[PDB]
Amino acid sequence: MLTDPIADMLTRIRNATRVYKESTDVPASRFKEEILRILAREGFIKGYERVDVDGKPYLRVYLKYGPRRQGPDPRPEQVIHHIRRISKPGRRVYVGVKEIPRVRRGLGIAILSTSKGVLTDREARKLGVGGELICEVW
Amino acid sequence: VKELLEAGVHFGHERKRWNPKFARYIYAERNGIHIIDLQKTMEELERTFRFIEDLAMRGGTILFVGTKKQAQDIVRMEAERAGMPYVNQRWLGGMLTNFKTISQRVHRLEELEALFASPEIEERPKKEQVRLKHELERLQKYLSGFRLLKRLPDAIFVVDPTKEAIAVREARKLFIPVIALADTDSDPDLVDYIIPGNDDAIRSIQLILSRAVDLIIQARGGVVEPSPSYALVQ
Amino acid sequence: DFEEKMILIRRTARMQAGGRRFRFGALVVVGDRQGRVGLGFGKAPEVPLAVQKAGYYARRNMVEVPLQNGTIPHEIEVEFGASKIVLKPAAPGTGVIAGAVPRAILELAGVTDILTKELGSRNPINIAYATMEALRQLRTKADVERLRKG
Amino acid sequence: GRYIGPVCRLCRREGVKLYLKGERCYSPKCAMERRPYPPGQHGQKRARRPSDYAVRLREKQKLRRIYGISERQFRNLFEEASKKKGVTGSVFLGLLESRLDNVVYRLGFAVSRRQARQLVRHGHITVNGRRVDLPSYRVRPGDEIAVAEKSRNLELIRQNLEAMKGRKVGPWLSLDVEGMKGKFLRLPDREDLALPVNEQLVIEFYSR
RNA sequence: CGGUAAUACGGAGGGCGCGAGCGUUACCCGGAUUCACUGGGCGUAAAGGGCGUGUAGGCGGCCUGGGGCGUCCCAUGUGAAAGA
RNA sequence: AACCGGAUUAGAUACCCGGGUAGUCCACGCCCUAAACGAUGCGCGCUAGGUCUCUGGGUCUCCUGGGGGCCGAAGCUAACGCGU
Ligand SMILES: [Mg+2]
Ligand SMILES: [Mg+2]
Ligand SMILES: [Mg+2]
Ligand SMILES: [Mg+2]
Ligand SMILES: [Mg+2]
Ligand SMILES: [Mg+2]
Ligand SMILES: [Mg+2]
Ligand SMILES: [Mg+2]
Ligand SMILES: [Mg+2]
Ligand SMILES: [Mg+2]
Ligand SMILES: [Mg+2]
Ligand SMILES: [Mg+2]
Ligand SMILES: [Mg+2]
Ligand SMILES: [Mg+2]
Ligand SMILES: [Mg+2]
Ligand SMILES: [Mg+2]
Ligand SMILES: [Mg+2]
Ligand SMILES: [Mg+2]
Ligand SMILES: [Mg+2]
Ligand SMILES: [Mg+2]
Ligand SMILES: [Mg+2]
Ligand SMILES: [Mg+2]
Ligand SMILES: [Mg+2]
Ligand SMILES: [Mg+2]
Ligand SMILES: [Mg+2]
Ligand SMILES: [Mg+2]
Ligand SMILES: [Mg+2]
Ligand SMILES: [Mg+2]
Ligand SMILES: [Mg+2]
Ligand SMILES: [Mg+2]
Ligand SMILES: [Mg+2]
Ligand SMILES: [Mg+2]
Ligand SMILES: [Mg+2]
Ligand SMILES: [Mg+2]
Ligand SMILES: [Mg+2]
Ligand SMILES: [Mg+2]
Ligand SMILES: [Mg+2]
Ligand SMILES: [Mg+2]
Ligand SMILES: [Mg+2]
Ligand SMILES: [Mg+2]
Ligand SMILES: [Mg+2]
Ligand SMILES: [Mg+2]
Ligand SMILES: [Mg+2]
Ligand SMILES: [Mg+2]
Ligand SMILES: [Mg+2]
Ligand SMILES: [Mg+2]
Ligand SMILES: [Mg+2]
Ligand SMILES: [Zn+2]
Repeated sequence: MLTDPIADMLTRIRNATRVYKESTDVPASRFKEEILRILAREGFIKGYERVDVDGKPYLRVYLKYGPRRQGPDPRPEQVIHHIRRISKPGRRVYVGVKEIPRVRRGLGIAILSTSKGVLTDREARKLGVGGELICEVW
Repeated sequence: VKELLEAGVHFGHERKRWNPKFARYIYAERNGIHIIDLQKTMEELERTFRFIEDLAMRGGTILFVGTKKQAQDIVRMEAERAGMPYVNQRWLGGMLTNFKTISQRVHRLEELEALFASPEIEERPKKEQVRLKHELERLQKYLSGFRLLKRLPDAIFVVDPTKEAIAVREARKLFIPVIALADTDSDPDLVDYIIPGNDDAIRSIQLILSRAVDLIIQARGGVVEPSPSYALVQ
Repeated sequence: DFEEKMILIRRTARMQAGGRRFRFGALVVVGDRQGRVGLGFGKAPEVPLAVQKAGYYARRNMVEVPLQNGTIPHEIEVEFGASKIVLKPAAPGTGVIAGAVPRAILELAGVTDILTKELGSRNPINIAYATMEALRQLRTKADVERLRKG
Repeated sequence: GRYIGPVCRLCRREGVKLYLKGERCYSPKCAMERRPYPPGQHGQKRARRPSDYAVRLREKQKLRRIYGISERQFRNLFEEASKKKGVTGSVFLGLLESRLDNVVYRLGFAVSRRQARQLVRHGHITVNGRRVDLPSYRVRPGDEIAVAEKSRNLELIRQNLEAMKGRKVGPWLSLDVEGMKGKFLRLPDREDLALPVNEQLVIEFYSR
């Protein structure tokens, strides 16, 4: 069985971008969907859309990358330089609203899951709530 | 300055030694050979020749580099048809990064030529006469096209970025843009402006380079007759 | 225009019949204190020539450092081999709190306030290399904005 | 008990003129005139490229010796600046500048730091009407630093003030020359000090 | 370091560092990301159990609904004085 | 193996040669070690290819599963190397 679907999705994306794949499919789950909504909304991916692979529902994540570069290693700079699962099973991480970090001195995001929905660290701070620290993206 | 029906020559190459990164330019596998997508080629050809005309009518130098036994004489003639320097016999380690040092060898070439046009050739002993004889011979073997490079080229044209990758490494490193004729065995990521097609098969190389030089001279307004290289087809 | 400061010089003897025969290694930083640094490592049979080569290589291989008020846009770690370098921005009135090696590099970058830790292997060469790559990876709010614009 | 001994030798060991001698650090006898090399037998020898530690050490000494202070009070003042709000670098300087002996020197009451220290020690200094004999007394802004009228008739005070006529004073200070008054208007800024000292190097000497 | 030129021993001249103190021993934390929660590892450096089956425990795919135990928020009482 | 001889050798408590008991084999019961090695725990998911091979299936230049090999993308590693 898949042990942690979210780490699996984070990683599907990580690997996918490391070889500069146009898209990548991840098994559909509402919570995953709500994550991809934050990635999209924050400009980390081009977007996502629901799809059916051999009858089973998935999410096509369309990733984005920077400009093709100069002399050797023309490979573009990454948009998602770093994706890390934080609160995994068997070691859970919940933060109060004053425990919510500042990711990359501002330039990254910390996806929280709050009782008021899946927020970024900014969204969840200005909403005045904390919750489970899902992952760093930056 | 274009072509459409050139599907009559250049369809595909390289049965199954492909670079997977070339997959974006492949049409299908017909009779166990990779056939290159025809329309894709002309797309990359527009984007490549645009850069060519721009760089040409600006006045830039282009290094034409090809060592394939298929492309030797073609590179020679088409590079002479333009005012561009070429590399024909062997691409030497450092021709770009050691360009100073390699340039010193062209100074020796010119020096021995000018001492061979002077009456002093027989002023020196018979044995040194044979020695310097050999020096001029091989110098004029390797640097016959590299001769006229005064500074580092503003562009590079290669006919197999796989076999000539030692050059592309140096053009990359010094940030010189790289134009390439690359078939299915090549890594397209390293080529800045690519023309996908057979690196082998003289028939198509003569077309591609002839048209390219034509566009070159058309940028500067020196309109030229058909290329003398068509008689190298047979 | 260009200020250079030297990191280390070493003896690096090599063996041969009859005895040893040594090269000389020189690590040199070159910076303008304006956000441009460069690192070069030369080898030569005499100390000075090796230092020369190191400076010449330092002017190649240059790095544009995005200073924000004499400090850094964001904190980064970088692993070079077994050497990890940790850079963290510092409010003014802090100084360069760094090892000998990254102190030299950061100073010639123009960084006047930064917090630093060397970790893992503390090798000077890898610690330098790791500092440089760390600086190559800095990104401005402008740069991130223009990366996620689309 | 502060450093007491030959001073124009530290002028040399620092490499910069130290005006602790007061006058004669101006007349070409300072021994920084025609003897800029440090003291000792090996002074005229070629000095080795100092260590990174050596640099911050000589900078801290260069400042410490300038104000004429033990290491103890020096470091306690520094840690005070490290705790206080604001730039540690300039806060420290404002604090050293706030020493009553240093103010006395700075107000031109004394030729030198040391002389200012003795003048304070012997109670010749008034602060807001009160005698204060501690060279370490922290002057606040708005404090009137006067001369005890007991000593106003003394020839050393009239001697120095005589040369203070028309001499200009620091932008954070002001003095009345006849009534031998003076006032600490505000703390000096970095730019208010000409101190040939890099503060960052000192801060960086205490990070270790 | 010292087995004949010792900046390492002993003295002297000189210099550096602190200064009514200055060094030494002991002990505690630090450097030590060297017990690694933050923050380490196990092919050859120390480290994969000789192999399996399986008990306890750990961990758990997609949808919906109840609850609200963990989780998060608000108010409130408490958190003595000193110390900070 | 041990042991009895013959040689070799400075010696020969050995390598070499002639013998030879346990044991090596069977039954049943003990013993529980090992360079018991991939010096690499198990399960799942993701990440270029090319080539040799064992064995299924297919509309059988080939496509598609499951094993066993060799090169090698991205990446990892101190390096050697690892690399569906
Ligand atoms: Mg050659
Ligand atoms: Mg080919
Ligand atoms: Mg012919
Ligand atoms: Mg790494
Ligand atoms: Mg490591
Ligand atoms: Mg270590
Ligand atoms: Mg930048
Ligand atoms: Mg402060
Ligand atoms: Mg003022
Ligand atoms: Mg500290
Ligand atoms: Mg003697
Ligand atoms: Mg002696
Ligand atoms: Mg000796
Ligand atoms: Mg001695
Ligand atoms: Mg000693
Ligand atoms: Mg001695
Ligand atoms: Mg002495
Ligand atoms: Mg005391
Ligand atoms: Mg004591
Ligand atoms: Mg300890
Ligand atoms: Mg610890
Ligand atoms: Mg230990
Ligand atoms: Mg220990
Ligand atoms: Mg360890
Ligand atoms: Mg071993
Ligand atoms: Mg081991
Ligand atoms: Mg095992
Ligand atoms: Mg073991
Ligand atoms: Mg669940
Ligand atoms: Mg359960
Ligand atoms: Mg529910
Ligand atoms: Mg509850
Ligand atoms: Mg409370
Ligand atoms: Mg209290
Ligand atoms: Mg025997
Ligand atoms: Mg015998
Ligand atoms: Mg023997
Ligand atoms: Mg075995
Ligand atoms: Mg493991
Ligand atoms: Mg099982
Ligand atoms: Mg295989
Ligand atoms: Mg079959
Ligand atoms: Mg098996
Ligand atoms: Mg297989
Ligand atoms: Mg690699
Ligand atoms: Mg391998
Ligand atoms: Mg797979
Ligand atoms: Zn003086």
